[PDB]
Amino acid sequence: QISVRGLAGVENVTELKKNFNRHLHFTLVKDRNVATPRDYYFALAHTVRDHLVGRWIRTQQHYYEKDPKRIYYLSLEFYMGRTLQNTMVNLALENACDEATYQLGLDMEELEEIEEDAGLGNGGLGRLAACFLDSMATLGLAAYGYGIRYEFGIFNQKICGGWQMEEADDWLRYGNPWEKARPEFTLPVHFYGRVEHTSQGAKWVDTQVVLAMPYDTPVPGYRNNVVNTMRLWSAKAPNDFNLGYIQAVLDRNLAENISRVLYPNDNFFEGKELRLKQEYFVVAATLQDIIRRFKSSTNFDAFPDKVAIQLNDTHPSLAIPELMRVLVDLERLDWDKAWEVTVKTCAYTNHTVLPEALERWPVHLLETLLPRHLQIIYEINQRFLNRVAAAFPGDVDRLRRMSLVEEGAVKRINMAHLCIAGSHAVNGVARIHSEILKKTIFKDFYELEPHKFQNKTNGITPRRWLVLCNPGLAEIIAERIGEEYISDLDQLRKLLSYVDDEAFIRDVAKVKQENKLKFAAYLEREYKVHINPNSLFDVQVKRIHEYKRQLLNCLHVITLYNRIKKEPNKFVVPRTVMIGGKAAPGYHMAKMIIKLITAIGDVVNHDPVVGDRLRVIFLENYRVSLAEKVIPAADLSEQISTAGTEASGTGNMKFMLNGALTIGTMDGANVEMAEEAGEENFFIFGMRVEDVDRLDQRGYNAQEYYDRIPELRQIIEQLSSGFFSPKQPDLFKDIVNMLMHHDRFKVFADYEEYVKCQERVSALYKNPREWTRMVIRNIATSGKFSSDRTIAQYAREIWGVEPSRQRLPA
Ligand SMILES: *Cc1c(COP(=O)(O)O)cnc(C)c1O
Repeated sequence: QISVRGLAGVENVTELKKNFNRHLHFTLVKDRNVATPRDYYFALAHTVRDHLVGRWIRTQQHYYEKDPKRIYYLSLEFYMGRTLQNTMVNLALENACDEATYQLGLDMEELEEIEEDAGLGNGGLGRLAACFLDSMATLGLAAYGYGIRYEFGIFNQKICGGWQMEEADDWLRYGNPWEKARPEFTLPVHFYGRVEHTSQGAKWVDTQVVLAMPYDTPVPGYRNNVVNTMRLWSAKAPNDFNLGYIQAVLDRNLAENISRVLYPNDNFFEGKELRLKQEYFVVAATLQDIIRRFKSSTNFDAFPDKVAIQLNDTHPSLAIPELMRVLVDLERLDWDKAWEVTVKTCAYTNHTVLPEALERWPVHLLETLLPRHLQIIYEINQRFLNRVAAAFPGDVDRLRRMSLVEEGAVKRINMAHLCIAGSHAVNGVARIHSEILKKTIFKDFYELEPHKFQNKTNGITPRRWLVLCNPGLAEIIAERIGEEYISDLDQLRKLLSYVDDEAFIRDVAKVKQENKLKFAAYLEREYKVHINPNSLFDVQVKRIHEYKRQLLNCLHVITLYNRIKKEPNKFVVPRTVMIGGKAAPGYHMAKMIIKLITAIGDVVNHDPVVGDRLRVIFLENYRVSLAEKVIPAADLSEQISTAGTEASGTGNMKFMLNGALTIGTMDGANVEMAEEAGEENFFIFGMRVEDVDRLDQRGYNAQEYYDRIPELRQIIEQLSSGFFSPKQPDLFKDIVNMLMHHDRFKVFADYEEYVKCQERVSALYKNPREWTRMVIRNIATSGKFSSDRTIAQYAREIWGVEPSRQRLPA
């Protein structure tokens, strides 16, 4: 069909078809008379999977022979999404499989929709890890993703009566063809117990044991025959466990609950024991696995030369004291030597500055669950503060500010401080975020060790986020500049010379229109809700959170609605406002925001006077698979977090690469995106970080904005009076009260500039040709945001390894 999807060779299409039938028969035990679409999906999945194994085996054999430095990316989240299409794209099998299934009388797209999303992540943090794995494989790095195989990933979101309802994500229900259980590599993990101090060294004894069973998932690089591994641990109770008989067996559930479910919090720390167990479980199993692999390749001096451990935020921070524990207690290295190795091995990436998101574990929890680790942490702190005291003599406050131990109601361990002390590199995920780290939260640490601090702006993989979800766009681009850009996104700059090309302008616009038509259709297919494909698609999809300000978007929507009702026969650019995202189950305000959005839709979508001029739709169950559908269809990308709160954002990059213009604040990566494309080609508005600080010093008083802005006042009064909730007039009292008296995110402060900026957007949309030309200017300069660039920087500036675009013999 299309170029970038590879060749549909005669021999390969024939081979695919027979292997497809082979699996349908021998693997699924079905014939064409009783096979269902799901059976066909699995038959295709196994057929494609077969093509991975050969490459997987030799890639691993290759690393064993050459023994390069290994990169271990530790994360409690990996938001992988679907694997079938991504695998075909990276193996250049898409057209062949498309043809083969066509000849078998099947629609491959229909089959791809059957695959369950692997949702082992909450959002941006987990998705970044997924993009990173893809890029590390594409750049030929000997990298391993290590995490937890949650039985239940992020919950599926159902909207009932306008409210979010959660339901278990039983993603393993029908089985997972992409994972290979490796029970032979099961490792023991210890919990509780006590510390015994003997003649030579301390011993952690009387512990309760849980087994960690690994499951390996292949991670194919883009057309380079490299297939790396993502190893996820599953909790298994030992057999002598708790060994009435029946009860003892049933109580195994206790130990195995460790890998049962993903905590559904985004940018929010919940200090529960189960979560701490998950964090140690992944770290303990991973480190033993890492050391085992190393001992094959006694003098750990070379450990840092053969191993790099990247901590995805502080979630796996226990890797530092655990590594010390193993080196000191088990390998018997002197403290100083062990510490040197640990620091040179570990690197930490911070993904937030929000106080409620930082991990601060109660000492009493670590005391009971991990007694030896607590001792090691105290020793680390003791030695670290001695260093601080020597550098800043007499500065007693600095000592208490930098301590890993926070005093107060209950003593807590600041995991971020632990990570900085035990890592040779600490990085932010966007230039502005990394600067904020050095100027605020980690200022004291930056002053003590400036060399440790770096920036590594986030990125997204152009394979899944362009080629896979937007083949039409990838095609028209390849037509003009070739296919090299897929693994070298910077080449998109060449598209700048086509900004005045009438043919190109027309094609870019045509692809967008086709995507919108396809999405508009999907909305009626699976969700039954009519929308106008000619309207501007205004979308904000991301987790529901106060800092992301879906509420600001809501205020604008209501403003648009009120303006139409005031002057019905006045022309306005038609818009379809789409907002989607999940709210953490225990985040009340977030759940109220979802209700507000659907409530606004209830009024707006049924008002005769509005017609098809304005529609408000809440995209149910936003997840990776849905993102792949809506992003390519978007015209306007909403990235409106309060300046200084969105560490980076990555959804923003996805929209930019897919032909949507961006309306946003100078926050996170938005700053660099505007810088790359040019501010004239971006819709920037609102306070900058400095303005937010100025307002805080003075004191934020929402009442002021309410008193000076009639349109804003009207909206608040509509919310308070029950205009959007007739049966329950005071339904949104909490929202109004928050907005008026304790809005940490200054929604009102950016309201005027936001509405004004939105008017500029509507003005440009009225001129199809110029809107599209600006779009081309965005797509052409999105190259910097490829995770290949990000990973190349991590590789050279932190891990000390050189990326390679060399194909392996397949
Ligand atoms: C990319 C992505 C995110 C991150 O979006 P932001 O707007 O940066 O918060 C969250 N969820 C999903 C499913 C994603 O694909």
